[PDB]
Amino acid sequence: QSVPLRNYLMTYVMPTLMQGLNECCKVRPEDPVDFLAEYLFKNNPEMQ
Amino acid sequence: QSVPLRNYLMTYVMPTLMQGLNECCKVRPEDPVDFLAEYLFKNNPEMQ
Amino acid sequence: MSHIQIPPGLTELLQGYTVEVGQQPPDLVDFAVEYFTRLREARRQESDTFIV
Amino acid sequence: KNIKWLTHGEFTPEKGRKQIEKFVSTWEFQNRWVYYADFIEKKDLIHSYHYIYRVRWSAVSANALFTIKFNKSKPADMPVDVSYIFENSELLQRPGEIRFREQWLRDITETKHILLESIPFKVV
Amino acid sequence: PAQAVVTLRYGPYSAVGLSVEHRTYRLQGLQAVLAKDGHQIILEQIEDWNLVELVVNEETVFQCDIQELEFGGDGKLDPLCEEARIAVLNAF
Amino acid sequence: LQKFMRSPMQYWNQKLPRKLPPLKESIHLTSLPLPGYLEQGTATSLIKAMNAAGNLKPKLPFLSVRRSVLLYIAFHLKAFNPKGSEYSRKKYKKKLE
Amino acid sequence: HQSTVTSYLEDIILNTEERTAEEQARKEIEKIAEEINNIAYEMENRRTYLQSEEIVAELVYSFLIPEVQKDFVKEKVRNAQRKHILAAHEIIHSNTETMLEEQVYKELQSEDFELEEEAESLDSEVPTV
Amino acid sequence: PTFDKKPLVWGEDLELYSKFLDRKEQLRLSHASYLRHHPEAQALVSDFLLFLLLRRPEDVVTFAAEHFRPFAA
Repeated sequence: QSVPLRNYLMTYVMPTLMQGLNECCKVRPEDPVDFLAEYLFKNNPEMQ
Repeated sequence: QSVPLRNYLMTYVMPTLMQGLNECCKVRPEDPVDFLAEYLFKNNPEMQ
Repeated sequence: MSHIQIPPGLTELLQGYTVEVGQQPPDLVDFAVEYFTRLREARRQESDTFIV
Repeated sequence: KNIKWLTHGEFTPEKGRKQIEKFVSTWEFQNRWVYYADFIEKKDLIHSYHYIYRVRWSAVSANALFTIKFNKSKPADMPVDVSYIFENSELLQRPGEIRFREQWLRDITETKHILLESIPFKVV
Repeated sequence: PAQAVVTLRYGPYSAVGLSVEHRTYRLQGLQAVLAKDGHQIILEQIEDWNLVELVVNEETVFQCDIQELEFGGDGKLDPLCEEARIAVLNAF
Repeated sequence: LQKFMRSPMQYWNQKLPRKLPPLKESIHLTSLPLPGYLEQGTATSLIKAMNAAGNLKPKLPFLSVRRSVLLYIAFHLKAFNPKGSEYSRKKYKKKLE
Repeated sequence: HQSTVTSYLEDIILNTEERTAEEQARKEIEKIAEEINNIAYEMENRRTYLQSEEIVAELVYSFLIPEVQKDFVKEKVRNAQRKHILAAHEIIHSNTETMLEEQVYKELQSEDFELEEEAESLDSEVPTV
Repeated sequence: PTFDKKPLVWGEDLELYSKFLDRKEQLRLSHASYLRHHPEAQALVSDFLLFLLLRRPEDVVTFAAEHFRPFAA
């Protein structure tokens, strides 16, 4: 039963999570708020 | 002796009893009574 | 896009509304206006103190 | 005030327009802002229709939307079911309610101006 | 009309001693009644508990708590099922 | 059959009603669903637990109350098991004594 | 603006009504429990063996079936939790880069739930962080 | 020898705490469904909140009361 929900997790992660992870790896800031603002700034163009 | 019977049973026995019952049901044994009695003999030596 | 930020205060007003909604009022439109009238004294003061 | 409404078959779309316009004419207090109404599509529903009109004002502009239901499965003599919306508002107001505030028209147009001041010029 | 096309909406409920879930059996009686009257009915699992609603034209008028109904059979002796039949007839 | 042969006129003509046809299917705990076999086993189990705890209000030295009571109850369950191997049941009974 | 407000308002409503129901239930149950304790103490004087036998037989019998149903429900609740735990595990792979990891984990906890709910949830991260 | 009628918190009795949780969820979903029948309750608040955040007056209570009192019968 974990396998179906694993597949669901993957099916979200591919369109969704992986972009957020890729940006999080891009920014690598020393200040978390920098990552908050970067995340928002990338997210909105993607959600658009 | 302080504890009236309902509460005495509830607190002391029932959680452990409920858990063992759940596991016996997951067994679906030929005899619940034998399995549960043995299960308790094994657990309670550790389980308080 | 012009973004937004979350101050407090509004949250407490919504909380009061939901709590009186917890009564499950009928009469909703006026019941809500009356609820804000009740706020006008009582819940506004309470909220002002509640924040800490 | 409000006007009073035809029946499902006594209604015609043009009668609907006239009735809605007259309802808006019963609005009064800021009615130095004058209304005119626009015609909007029929929506076709399994045993029902909706049919639609917009209203617009000029004196920035105010606007209103009116909704009318039609009963494919119940008598032509069924009184029409009518509801109306302001472009800002979620509120499915109904003609029998306590009347709107024209003040909301002032409020809406002011808010439009305020967003005009707000504009993020992310302009093409 | 006769042989209406219909949807039924049904809310999850706790049987005696038992979890709150979507369940059908009294509803299966209602379904049988409606089908025998002639109709096509589709079933919808509403989140709101225990509740029964009846829909045509998208228009909806019914309310019941599933446990109020008779269980299984043609339900002929259950007054509420006849009330549903009446309401359906009136919907026409 | 002997009585029938002796006096068949008493019996041979019949019009039974439709009722009580039911042929038995012997139901099994494995065959049952979870609440049914649970109910069957638990009814005896709880009867035994109820008597054992309520009457004794048990404790044994050095043990926790919980330990004493649970262990005693499990033994009591074994000792009264409707189908426990009976010499073993009496062995547990002796331990319980 | 409307979409943002809707999300904010609905969420806050859900949370507050949840708390309100919780408090109402807490009050009611606490009362009922006090009544139960009173009855129990009185009957500890009053009781006769036959009475106790019936009373607790009722209690155990009526409880155990709900206990089984509640357990199986929590089995499926735990299955949902395991979904969230594996979502955390998936992000934990990306966490192995480790650089933001410490503060990120807090947001991740919410993100597991919100991604499990819907594909649009990432908007919800922006305010929730 | 010492004697007490120990007061029990519901958390102490699994049966009571379960009943509490079940009742809690039942109420929670009841209230949700009640608002779901009366979306207008949410809709009014939502509209007020929207125009408030458009304007962002710091006295939320003034602006909302200014919307509500015109509704007042």
